[PDB]
Amino acid sequence: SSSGLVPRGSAMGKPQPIAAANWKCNGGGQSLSELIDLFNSTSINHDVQCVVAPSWYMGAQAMTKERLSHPKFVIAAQNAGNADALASLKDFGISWIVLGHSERRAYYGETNEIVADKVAAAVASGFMVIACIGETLQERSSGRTAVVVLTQITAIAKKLKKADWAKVVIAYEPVWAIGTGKVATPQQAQEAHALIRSWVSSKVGADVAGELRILYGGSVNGKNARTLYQQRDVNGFLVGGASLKPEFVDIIKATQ
Amino acid sequence: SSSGLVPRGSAMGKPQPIAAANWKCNGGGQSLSELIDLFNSTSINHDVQCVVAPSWYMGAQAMTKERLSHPKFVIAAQNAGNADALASLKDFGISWIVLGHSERRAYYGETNEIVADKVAAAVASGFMVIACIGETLQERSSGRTAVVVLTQITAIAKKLKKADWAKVVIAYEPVWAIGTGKVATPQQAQEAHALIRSWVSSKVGADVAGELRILYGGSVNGKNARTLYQQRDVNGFLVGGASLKPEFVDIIKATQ
Ligand SMILES: Cc1ncc(C[n+]2csc(CCOP(=O)(O)O)c2C)c(N)n1
Ligand SMILES: Cc1ncc(C[n+]2csc(CCOP(=O)(O)O)c2C)c(N)n1
Repeated sequence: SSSGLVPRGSAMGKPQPIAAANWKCNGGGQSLSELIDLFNSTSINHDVQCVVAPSWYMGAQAMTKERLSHPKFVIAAQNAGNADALASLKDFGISWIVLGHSERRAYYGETNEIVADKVAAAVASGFMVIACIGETLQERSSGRTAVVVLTQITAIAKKLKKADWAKVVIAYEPVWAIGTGKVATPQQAQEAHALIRSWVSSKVGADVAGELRILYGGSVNGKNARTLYQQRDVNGFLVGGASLKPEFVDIIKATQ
Repeated sequence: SSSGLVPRGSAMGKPQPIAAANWKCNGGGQSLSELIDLFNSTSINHDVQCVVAPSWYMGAQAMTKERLSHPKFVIAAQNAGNADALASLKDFGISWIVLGHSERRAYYGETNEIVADKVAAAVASGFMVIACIGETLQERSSGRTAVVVLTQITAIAKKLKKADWAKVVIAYEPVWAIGTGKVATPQQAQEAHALIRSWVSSKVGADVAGELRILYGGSVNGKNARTLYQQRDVNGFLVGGASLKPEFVDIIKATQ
């Protein structure tokens, strides 16, 4: 009861996009300062939630908490943590967390149970959690992706009640795309994201599933972001390498 | 009752050196493979325990567990973890862990209590733990080092019984030396290490204190390692950047 005079122009839809930067690996306290100068000097007119994930390493989070002021940016913790670690995070007004592969993989092989526990402990303390799931290249080559991907989100979901999903973001980031220059095709991304959503729709709720954001991560850059975002089931990006460059702004723009 | 015919030639002494490589930041599954080819092809004749800490990231730990065979090398986990994470580590025959700054600092400011808990949980599952302590540049400039350093190890110690120290290694790595090219002078290192040992001697036992290894970490490379190791209270090195280069071999040799 709220369309125009004429059909369409689209079947979506689409929750609000996120564009997340993970600065886990950078030792340039200076250029980072400059980056967030760029970010601040940057007019983002559409509805997108931008996230920056600094390390303690070098300037990093201290610099960011101080010098980043843009209204569409929040700061997230990387991993985290103990119950003390969460209590500490609250104290410093950090309310987002990125969880995923380190956690699943740090301890020599698929500890999804740890991912699930961490996501839930976090949601339980009121955090927004970006949860990452993805196959390895081996699992991809052997056509195990669908099984692996579902296994991972089933784990995360087991520890959550329907209402927790309000605070959950999913990042689909295949391990073979991380730092490798091998990004998923828009068709791959769409496929996996669609799979994930169909799972959430069925097992949690269609209500929840349409509101859920599933970000794509893995070798996203200025070039490939738009075509990727075009996909029906992509709601933004988890970005590592290119997040440390002025092109992150372009990754953000692609999210419109 | 076991000297030669003639005094000296030294007042030490000195427990067995460690030379630890932390590969937290490297995306070159190929060159790493080559590195450990170099490490394997490398004859280390003296008593030194070499440690390599791979990430899950890229090839990394999978590659290392497979391809590293040298008898004087063990593999350590980076951080870790949950009780599941430790249980997982045991399963894969990983028996060493590096804990420190991420842990103390990940959650926006000095969570030493987390470091202590983690070190003890680890020692309790039978792990060798390399525990890192260090001031920030601010704390250094303002002459707060002694207070900060002691605060940190006092925390670690609180959760340990005298016999746990058998499994504890201390890494003194000032945060201002990490990835910054600003390494401690041999005199700084000696000072801090000496402080730490005097603390352990007094509060834990002189017995324990002389057997304890305190490694120096922070911008160690082929050039500076020897002069550093020469110091009475330095028992080796925690090495990040230069550990990813053929010069790590030289850092190892310096430990003789
Ligand atoms: C707790 C935790 N720590 C780290 C990670 C890994 N990680 C998070 S951001 C990013 C995306 C960009 O890579 P690229 O350089 O290709 O843009 C990667 C692959 C995780 N999933 N969970
Ligand atoms: C759990 C945990 N994760 C990470 C760290 C940091 N970190 C460990 S190895 C290394 C030494 C070489 O730096 P450089 O590049 O100067 O040789 C640094 C500074 C810690 N203390 N605890």
